[PDB]
Amino acid sequence: MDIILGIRVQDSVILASSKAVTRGISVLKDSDDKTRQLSPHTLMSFAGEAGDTVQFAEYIQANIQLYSIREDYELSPQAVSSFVRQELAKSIRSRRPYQVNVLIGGYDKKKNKPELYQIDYLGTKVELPYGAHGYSGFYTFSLLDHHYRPDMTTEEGLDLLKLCVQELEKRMPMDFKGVIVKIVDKDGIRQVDDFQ
Amino acid sequence: GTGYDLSNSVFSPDGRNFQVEYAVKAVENGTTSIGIKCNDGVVFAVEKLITSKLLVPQKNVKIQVVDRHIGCVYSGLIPDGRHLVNRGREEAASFKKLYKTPIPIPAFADRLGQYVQAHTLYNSVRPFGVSTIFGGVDKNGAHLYMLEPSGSYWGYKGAATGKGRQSAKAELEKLVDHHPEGLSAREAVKQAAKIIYLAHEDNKEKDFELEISWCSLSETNGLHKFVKGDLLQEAIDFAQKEIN
Amino acid sequence: RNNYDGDTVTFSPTGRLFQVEYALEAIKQGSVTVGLRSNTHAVLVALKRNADELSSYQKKIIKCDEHMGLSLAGLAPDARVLSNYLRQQCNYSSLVFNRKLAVERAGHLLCDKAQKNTQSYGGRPYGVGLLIIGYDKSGAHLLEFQPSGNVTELYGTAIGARSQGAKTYLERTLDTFIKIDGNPDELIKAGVEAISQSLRDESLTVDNLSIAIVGKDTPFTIYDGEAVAKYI
Amino acid sequence: GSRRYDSRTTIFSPEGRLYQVEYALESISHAGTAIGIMASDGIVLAAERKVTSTLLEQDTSTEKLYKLNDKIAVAVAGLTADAEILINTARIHAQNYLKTYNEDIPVEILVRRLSDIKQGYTQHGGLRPFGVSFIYAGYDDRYGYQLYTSNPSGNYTGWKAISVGANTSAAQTLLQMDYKDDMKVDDAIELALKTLSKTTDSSALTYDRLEFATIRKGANDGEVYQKIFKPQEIKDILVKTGIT
Amino acid sequence: GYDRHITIFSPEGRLYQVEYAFKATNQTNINSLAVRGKDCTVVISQKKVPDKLLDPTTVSYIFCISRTIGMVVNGPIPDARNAALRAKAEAAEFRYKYGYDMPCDVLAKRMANLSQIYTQRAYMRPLGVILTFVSVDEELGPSIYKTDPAGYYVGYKATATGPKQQEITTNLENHFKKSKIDHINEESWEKVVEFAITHMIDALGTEFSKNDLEVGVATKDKFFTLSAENIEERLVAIAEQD
Amino acid sequence: TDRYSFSLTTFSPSGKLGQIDYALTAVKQGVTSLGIKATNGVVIATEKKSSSPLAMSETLSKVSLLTPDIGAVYSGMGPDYRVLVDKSRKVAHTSYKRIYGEYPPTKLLVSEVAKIMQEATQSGGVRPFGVSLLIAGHDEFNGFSLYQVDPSGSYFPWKATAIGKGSVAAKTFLEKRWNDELELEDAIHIALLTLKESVEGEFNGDTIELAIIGDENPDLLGYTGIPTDKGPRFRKLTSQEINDRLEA
Amino acid sequence: TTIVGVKFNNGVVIAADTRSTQGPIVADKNCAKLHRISPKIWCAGAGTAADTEAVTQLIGSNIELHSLYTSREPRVVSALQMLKQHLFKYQGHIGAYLIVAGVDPTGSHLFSIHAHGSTDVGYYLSLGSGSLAAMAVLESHWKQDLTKEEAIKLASDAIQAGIWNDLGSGSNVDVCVMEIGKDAEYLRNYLTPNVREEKQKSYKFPRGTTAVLKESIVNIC
Amino acid sequence: SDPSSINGGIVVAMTGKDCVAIACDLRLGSQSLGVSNKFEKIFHYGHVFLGITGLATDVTTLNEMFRYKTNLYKLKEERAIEPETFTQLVSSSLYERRFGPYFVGPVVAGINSKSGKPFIAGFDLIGCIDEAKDFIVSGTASDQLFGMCESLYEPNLEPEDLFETISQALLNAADRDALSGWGAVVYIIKKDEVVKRYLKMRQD
Amino acid sequence: TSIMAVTFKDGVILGADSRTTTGAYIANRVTDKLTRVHDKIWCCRSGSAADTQAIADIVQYHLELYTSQYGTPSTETAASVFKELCYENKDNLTAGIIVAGYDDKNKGEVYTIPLGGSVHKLPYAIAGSGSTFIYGYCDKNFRENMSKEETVDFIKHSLSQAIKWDGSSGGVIRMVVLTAAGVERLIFYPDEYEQL
Ligand SMILES: [Mg+2]
Ligand SMILES: [Mg+2]
Ligand SMILES: [Mg+2]
Ligand SMILES: [Mg+2]
Ligand SMILES: [Mg+2]
Ligand SMILES: [Mg+2]
Ligand SMILES: [Mg+2]
Ligand SMILES: [Mg+2]
Ligand SMILES: [Mg+2]
Ligand SMILES: [Mg+2]
Ligand SMILES: [Mg+2]
Ligand SMILES: [Mg+2]
Ligand SMILES: [Mg+2]
Repeated sequence: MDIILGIRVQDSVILASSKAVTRGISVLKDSDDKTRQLSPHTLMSFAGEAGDTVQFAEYIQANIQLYSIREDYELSPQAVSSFVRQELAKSIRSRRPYQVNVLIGGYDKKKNKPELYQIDYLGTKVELPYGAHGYSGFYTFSLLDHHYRPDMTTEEGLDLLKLCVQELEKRMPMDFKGVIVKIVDKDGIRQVDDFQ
Repeated sequence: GTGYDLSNSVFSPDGRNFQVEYAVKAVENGTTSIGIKCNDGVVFAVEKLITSKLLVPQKNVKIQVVDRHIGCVYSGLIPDGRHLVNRGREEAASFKKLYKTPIPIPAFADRLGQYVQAHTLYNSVRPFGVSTIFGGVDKNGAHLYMLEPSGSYWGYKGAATGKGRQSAKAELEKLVDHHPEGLSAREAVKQAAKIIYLAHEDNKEKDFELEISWCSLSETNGLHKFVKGDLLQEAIDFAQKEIN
Repeated sequence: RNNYDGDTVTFSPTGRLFQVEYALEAIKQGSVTVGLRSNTHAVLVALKRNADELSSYQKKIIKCDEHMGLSLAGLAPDARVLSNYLRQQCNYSSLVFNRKLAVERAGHLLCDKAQKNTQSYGGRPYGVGLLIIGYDKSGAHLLEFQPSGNVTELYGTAIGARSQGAKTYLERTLDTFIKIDGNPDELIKAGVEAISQSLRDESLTVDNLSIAIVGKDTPFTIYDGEAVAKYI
Repeated sequence: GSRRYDSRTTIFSPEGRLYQVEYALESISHAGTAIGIMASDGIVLAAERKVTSTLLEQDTSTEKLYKLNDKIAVAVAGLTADAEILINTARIHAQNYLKTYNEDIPVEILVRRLSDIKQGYTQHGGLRPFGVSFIYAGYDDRYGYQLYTSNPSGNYTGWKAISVGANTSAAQTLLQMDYKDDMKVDDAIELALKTLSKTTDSSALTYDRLEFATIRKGANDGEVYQKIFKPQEIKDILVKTGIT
Repeated sequence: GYDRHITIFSPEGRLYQVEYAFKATNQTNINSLAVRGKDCTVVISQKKVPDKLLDPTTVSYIFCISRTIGMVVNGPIPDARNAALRAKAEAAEFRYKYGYDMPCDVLAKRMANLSQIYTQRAYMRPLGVILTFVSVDEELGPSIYKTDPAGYYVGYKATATGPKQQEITTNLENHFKKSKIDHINEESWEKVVEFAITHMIDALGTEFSKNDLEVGVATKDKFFTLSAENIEERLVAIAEQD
Repeated sequence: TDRYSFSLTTFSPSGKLGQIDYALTAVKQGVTSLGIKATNGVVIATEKKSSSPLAMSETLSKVSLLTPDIGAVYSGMGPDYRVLVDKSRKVAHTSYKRIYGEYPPTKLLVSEVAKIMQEATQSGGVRPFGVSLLIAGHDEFNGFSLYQVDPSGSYFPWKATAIGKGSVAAKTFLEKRWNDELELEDAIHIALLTLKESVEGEFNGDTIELAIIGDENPDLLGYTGIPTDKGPRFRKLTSQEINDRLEA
Repeated sequence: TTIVGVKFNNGVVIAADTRSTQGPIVADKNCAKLHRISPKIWCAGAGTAADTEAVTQLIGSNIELHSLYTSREPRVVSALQMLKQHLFKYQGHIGAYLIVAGVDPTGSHLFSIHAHGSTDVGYYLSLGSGSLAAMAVLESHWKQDLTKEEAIKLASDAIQAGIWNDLGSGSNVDVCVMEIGKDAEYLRNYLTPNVREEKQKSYKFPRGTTAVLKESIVNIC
Repeated sequence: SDPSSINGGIVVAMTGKDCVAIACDLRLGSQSLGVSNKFEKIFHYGHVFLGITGLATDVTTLNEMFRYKTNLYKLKEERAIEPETFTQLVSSSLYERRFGPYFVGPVVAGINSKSGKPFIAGFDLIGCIDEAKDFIVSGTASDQLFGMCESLYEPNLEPEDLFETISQALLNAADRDALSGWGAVVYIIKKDEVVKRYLKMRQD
Repeated sequence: TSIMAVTFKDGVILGADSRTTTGAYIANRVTDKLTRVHDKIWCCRSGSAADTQAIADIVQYHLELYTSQYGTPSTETAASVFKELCYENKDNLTAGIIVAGYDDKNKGEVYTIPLGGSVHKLPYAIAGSGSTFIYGYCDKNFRENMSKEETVDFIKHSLSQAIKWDGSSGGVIRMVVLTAAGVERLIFYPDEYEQL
């Protein structure tokens, strides 16, 4: 699989997501964004089988956009994640299941907390301080378990992450061509200008 | 209230279904047609009016066969009659496909019966504009039936319907009384020709072609066949001399 | 007067189906067409009707297979449905059974098709009449279809406005034309004559006359324009 | 066919009104009055039963007040049976929202769907509208206490106080005169009853002819409580308003 | 008023189409009656053959529904046959599904529920008929059950249907007031037929040849109709008591 | 071909729904039935109206068991009742027993019936039912209850009431007599009086049908061995049991 | 599982063990396998235990309804026909194997039904993993014209064969007796040969033995 | 490959005197990989408690679903559902999916508010009522639970003694299962009240 | 199983063994494989029990209905109906059926419908696993127009051999005799037929 990480610090949620897309023998691209913004303060990253990942995300996106317009209001990150889980849970008993895993990072304006949700292709959802999909957890959870504090600043979060990506570059057979990083905070969503 | 006669499944207050009654008028208004049971078969005959000399003689055949052993003939709205036979043919095929044996005539009567009665049940459909005379030879011998737009049907010794029906009915009543012992198939054919010629005299104004068929155990082998050539001629002769 | 003409599922107290009778009235208002046959050929001849002096002449003859076709008088779209339905039956007979479809059977199929619309709520009946000609395994044939469902086999006939003329002529011409065997052109000239006892205030041009013929060693084919100057 | 019997329930009059809706509203005007009043710290729902015998069982009766949800209730005016259909589909809409989003359903969202349902009966399928008007009282945390109304046309609107059913012109006027925004809930309770005293066509207003309910975030904890008053509680409140 | 044309309520709370369907039942001008023996059930029906061209053997308002159930119909034949077929189908399907022969009273109940539906739904018309079912039920003994176009049904000690129904009924009411029991006290069905014909001749004031009647008989485990000859036997027996 | 996909019950300009009104008229014309609620039971009762004395009136149940603890009776068109009983028994299984493994409580089963009735008041191509039902039952968390269901679909609970012909008279008569300390035997006594006014023919156990929702009847269970299943609370009275009481 | 059915001269009796197992584990030591289809028609199941419950509930219900419609006591042969037609429809995917016995107005009856929808009639029958032990006993002792008390003794012995010799069964013996005259008699734990001995020790803990991080009171209200 | 063994987890319930107890581990796994220690598998609907082991997506879904149905139930019966009835509900709801089922092992516990009886029950994945007064177990260490329970349990434990027992039964079983542990929670249920405790355990 | 039907002068006789096996276990040693579908039309069942019972139950239904409407059906009609079920459902049935009956027009008739649903009318027919062992014996001993007692013997001896050799056949021998006279059931026990 590709790399899908996320971490919830004190005032925001950081999503790190691999840039490579490879089709068998060649690496087709080294600059791919594995996220969609679902609403101004809600970000979804994703990974899994080709086509399915994007189709699914863009469908979730349009649904949340529809909701926002209709109610002139932005759903809580908790609600978005329950909606997404339910969609994935329908997929599994469907004729052709969506094979997609996602992380949802949001800033909840009403409670002024950041929230991270991990949901796999079966509809298994869980709220966590840090998470990952596929093998990404295997390399990085050791380090997060050790270093994570709930009161970390965004800067600390980004350091702790830098360390995680280094561990992945070192021990992981695949060249995932770096990561794109985004931050979701009370003022919305922005992308870290460079992960050098 | 009034207008009990505008809709088809409706009972008037005297208990009646006026649209079926009106369909009978469409029948009374058709040409004459008849059935005669002989004592191993049956004979059908029908007056074909000749509108014009431009009709091709021989060639507008009004008697229809069902399966191999059943003849139908009908007076009234001709396309309705044809529609009814198409149904009859599906029914006989289904019955035979499942039960192997060609459909027994009573069984087949009730098939038409139920389908016709069915068109008096609903206002979204219109009753059949024909009386149908039919029959053939089953494993219990010969049977002749007649079937009205209401889905009433019974067995007959003879039967008639259309404009000529009263002169024909009177004439058939003769035969019954003046042949209590039964009538042979070949004699029943000639009588049928006579009876059509007699019933034609309601509207001599028009010229007509005669058509006859028979299903007889000995003569056609329990299969339904049209009468033609010499035998047809011989029965038209018998009809000419019986007029003078 | 006449609550009984509101649809096709209603019989009148005399026993009539008014909606059907009103459909037959569309035919009489249509432009005239004539059909006739010998033992070797069958011929349609048709008078086409234009709207303006600026307009086309609506075609009245439609080919249905190599051995069969028809002319229409009345609601044109309706002929288009029926002729198409027929093309399919001619086709189905060829593909499945490798058999040219007999004219008698096409007759019966059209009858059964029209009859459907006259027993069911919601269906109007067809508003067109048709003359069909064909050459099949028993030689030349001509049929007249009415939207009541009645089809009748004839040596000749006509339908549409003033057709009573062409029909009376055919009744008298009968024994002349019935024997125009192995002669396509004579039989056409005898059809064109017929169709003339039917024109009021206009005569046949190159633009308004169409003709079709079929028979032994001659597939159903249609002449118009220059092709018809020959006989006008 | 059967289009003769079809009184077309979905058409416009030449003025552009929908016959059947107008007529259902007429129907509703003869139903028991119902009232909703919203305070800054709660909501009151009050309604008048259709004159009820002395033998009727008033404890288990629930003709006009219904729980949709732990946080939303309705007062009905019109056909009870029609309403219970609607109530029930709404209870389910709430559950579906709750199950999809793990969040209780916002009041408007519910009201809108239920009104969208009534609207459909008004535009397709030839059935008769639902002869019901609804007052909805609810709490959510996007707009706190809320009060809405809907009728057979599918239209809905929000209110600080409102009535449906009998004598609403009269009752609307009287609230308009006495409502103030700072209003506390026990003020609203009192106002609700004054209004029905004046409004009722029956010469007295007694406990056995009322249904009554409140929605309080009161008292200590931020949670919301729904109370449907029993006969004895309503009698007490009537003494305490010296309306008895 | 279209409340006259379809099965909806008049302002009096009435279904005129149902009323008019009852009226149609009498169109044949046939009377019928049924009675119960010790272990049989008999039905009797007039048989009229106005036309000389009809095959008489085909003219019947009595049906063998199943091995055990007989039905006689008061009303026009097309509707009779439609109801016959239906009941045949139902009785056979019941057996297949539940493993035993469909009982008279249950079949009556079912056929009545079908009628009830035509009274409630608009595109269906009621049938113009009255069905009288008879059997010897294995649980209930000889039984008679009657159904009409209202959707109504009840069991009977004995019963009669048709134009002259009233005459026949009062005649029978009287007989049982005397006899004090609900059945003909007779072992043999041949004499319960005799009773039935007799008590009918007296009520209609009219005499019968062998071609004027139809008879049906339900014994335990068979329902059958009689031929002109087994009837003739009965008419001779009656005549031996002048 | 069901063309009739439109309502046959519509609003008149005055706000009436004629067909529901007319159904109520059919009910009013029907034979009197009634029900009354005691503390340890409920009784429902009506008059058998033998159409011939040749008919066997035992074969006409006007009073029907719906579940072991719930019974019904009606005024109006009996056929409409017969098929509502079939329908109600079935819905008690499909929409309750098959799910929760216990029979529905009285009020819920009444909703279901009411609902069926409403549907015939609004759906395409049908008329409403021409009956009113009184339904009586017992369930563990609500105890004894008595409901009336009308053609409109509306229902309401009662301490006692009556429907059909003599109902205004009888409702008056029941108001005099009903108290909240009535024991079941006493309510039966009253039911019999209240019926007796409304009837001038023979009045006894053969012309009267009557059932109770009472104590559980283990003698009517059919099996023994499960101490947790006690009999049905519902029971029709015998021709005898009735006459017995026509002494008091 | 061991279940059997034995006719006697005035009726019929069925019996069953009380063990139910998931693989080699015993999930329930006292499971009741005797199911009622209607008061005088009972049923015992083997196979998938969710399928035998489901299908006895369902047919029980259709029977009750059909009984109410017909105003007749329900017949065994109806339970039989309804069961078999449903099992057949599902081609054996409903893993229900049953012995159904009862009394109706036509007399007393005993049938078995296999998952695919075949049925047997007999005077004595067994099914389940314990089937062959039980049948050995029935084949050894059954005689015609058993009295009731002999039939119970016999059916009880047959199940014991299964309990002892089969690992699929059992613990106790349940019995239902359906006699033509009477109410059906259901004897839960008619026989209980298998009581656990007192343990060598009590394992009640001293309180406070367990480590804890949090207490909350929980909201029912 | 086995859906009942991907996420892991256990639930056990037993009865005491006028009380019942019910408990679960807290581990959400994904095979070898521990994912969460805050996956409670015990839910409640009024005073009825439902433990669910098995595939976690389905645990979640079923809970969402029984919350939905017990909501509609309360709204119509105007009273909270009792355990005997809920059990039937669970059972019928699972058997609706007979040929495509939810991969779970439910357990019901509660006290009937009318009768006062302690009640517990369990089921297979297609919904056969495994009904037992003493105790019920479910999950990836159901074997080890059966063992602890059969030894430890004795009937009629007072609430504070029942707690000690069920706690021990759970912990020592989870410790012999790779795929359970990571914390644990125990509900003790009496007629009028309920106390919920988190247990200290090993984290490996 | 072993089953046969044989036409003789006065009508026709059907016989069968009475054993039902599931592998080597004899599930039922007193099976009735002679099954009535009309008064005087019966069949012999072989193949799957579920399939043949279910089919027979349907045929009986169809002929009950035939009878209600058209009177008594021909033995040929009954074979048509079996055939139609067997041919049209060949992909999920394992049923090998012999049909036999008597009427006055035709005396005894025997039709056999093997797997696949072909139908075959014959003077006699044999089937079931046990039949293979007696093709020789039967072809050698059947003659047309035997008496009843001759025919009961021909059957008794044919099936005693089929039983002797086939493990999936055994128990009692049942017969059903079909003639103008009515319907006679017969039974023969081991101590009789083993000894032949
Ligand atoms: Mg789902
Ligand atoms: Mg799966
Ligand atoms: Mg004119
Ligand atoms: Mg709706
Ligand atoms: Mg939703
Ligand atoms: Mg009993
Ligand atoms: Mg159990
Ligand atoms: Mg759901
Ligand atoms: Mg409710
Ligand atoms: Mg399924
Ligand atoms: Mg085979
Ligand atoms: Mg099949
Ligand atoms: Mg075999």
